[PDB]
Amino acid sequence: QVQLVQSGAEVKKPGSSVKVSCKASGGTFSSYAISWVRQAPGQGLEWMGGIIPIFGTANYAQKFQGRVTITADESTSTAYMELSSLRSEDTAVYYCARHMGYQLRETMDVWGKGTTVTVSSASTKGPSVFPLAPSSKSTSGGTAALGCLVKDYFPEPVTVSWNSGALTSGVHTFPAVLQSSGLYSLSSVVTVPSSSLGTQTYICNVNHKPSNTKVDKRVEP
Amino acid sequence: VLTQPPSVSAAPGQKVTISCSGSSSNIGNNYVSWYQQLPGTAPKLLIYDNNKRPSGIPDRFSGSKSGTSATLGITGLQTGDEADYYCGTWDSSLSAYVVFGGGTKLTVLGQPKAAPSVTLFPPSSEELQANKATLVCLISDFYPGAVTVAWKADSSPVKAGVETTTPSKQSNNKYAASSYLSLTPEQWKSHRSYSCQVTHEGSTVEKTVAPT
Repeated sequence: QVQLVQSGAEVKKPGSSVKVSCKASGGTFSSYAISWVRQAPGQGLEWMGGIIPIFGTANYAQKFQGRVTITADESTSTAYMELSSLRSEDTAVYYCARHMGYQLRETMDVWGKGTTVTVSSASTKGPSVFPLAPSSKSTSGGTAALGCLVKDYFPEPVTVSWNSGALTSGVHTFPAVLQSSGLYSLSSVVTVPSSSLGTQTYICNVNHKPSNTKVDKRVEP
Repeated sequence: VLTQPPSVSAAPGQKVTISCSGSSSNIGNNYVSWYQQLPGTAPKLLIYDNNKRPSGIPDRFSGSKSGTSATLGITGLQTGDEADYYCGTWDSSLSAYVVFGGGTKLTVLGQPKAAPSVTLFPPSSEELQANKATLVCLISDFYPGAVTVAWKADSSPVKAGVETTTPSKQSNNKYAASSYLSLTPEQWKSHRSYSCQVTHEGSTVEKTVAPT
């Protein structure tokens, strides 16, 4: 019945602070304890702290004390987590969770969908788009692979389509890599009939909303 | 500060158990919960109060506790049960906290084996004109979802400038990954060729490119 709605993704520089929210929609927080749990990429769950508004109490893990603050606004049924003095190591998804009662020792039966927080010294930057042209070395069995290299952008995410959405089958957009420079790159491929290469137009549409950049790039032999 | 096995592999229809070991101040003294985290999703409560199921959790999932340990049981394993499983409890120490296990990655090997399809792109002349060079190794349609990638300049291994993604599940339930080799235009032109070597279940597939 109740749903925990969290605020959107955040991107921050080292030394700044982030404040994430979690609204009890179609429900309340009044009778309950609320925890914040984070998960660094590829890592496990880590409890940061929790709040029990009905008892005017908040509890924190020693690892985060002095750095994390958890609060609640009962007029809006909204819990908040503020983490200060951010490091790149604070890059994680942050989950809000409601306990089955007003005790943090009770089980956590309701979870939010998570808020992504990225901490990086990098500045916002749109991508360069390079064509990955079809060739003999990318053609076999009568079909040819061609693509777009979406290079050196920050931050995530980037979306890619082909021919403005008209071309979907055979399209494969790969997850991004993170370079030592702090910038991401990804690639998107589409496999097409080799015989079509001289007559059909292939254009990748790259959208990087964090930098308000859109690129359309024709890919040709 | 709870201990779980980091990974378990099993087949559809098997029974699996995942153990969680703690101490007298957490598991020994408190109720254990188990959380399922399907890839790309938030944790979901599976078991609470040692052995109770929330509404909507199939009875294939069970839990038990004795002493300072707890166990999750899954019978009639399905491909849809592939997930990270976390035990969690309360630690009653004076500086109190919720404590989790490190998680058990449960892999359900439940699809046919599939060798990777590899495509290696050389740098575009557009990128060379920008005074950069990137080799792009795209790896798709493999199962199970693990590969290792190695790069060769001519015949020697190259490890600097390599970036490889984790595997990611495709729509067709096979896996995909990418590897990138960053070079200068001089390095690219000065070698006879470059190679991307993808190893999957001990079998190697290789692609090679060369300056124009």
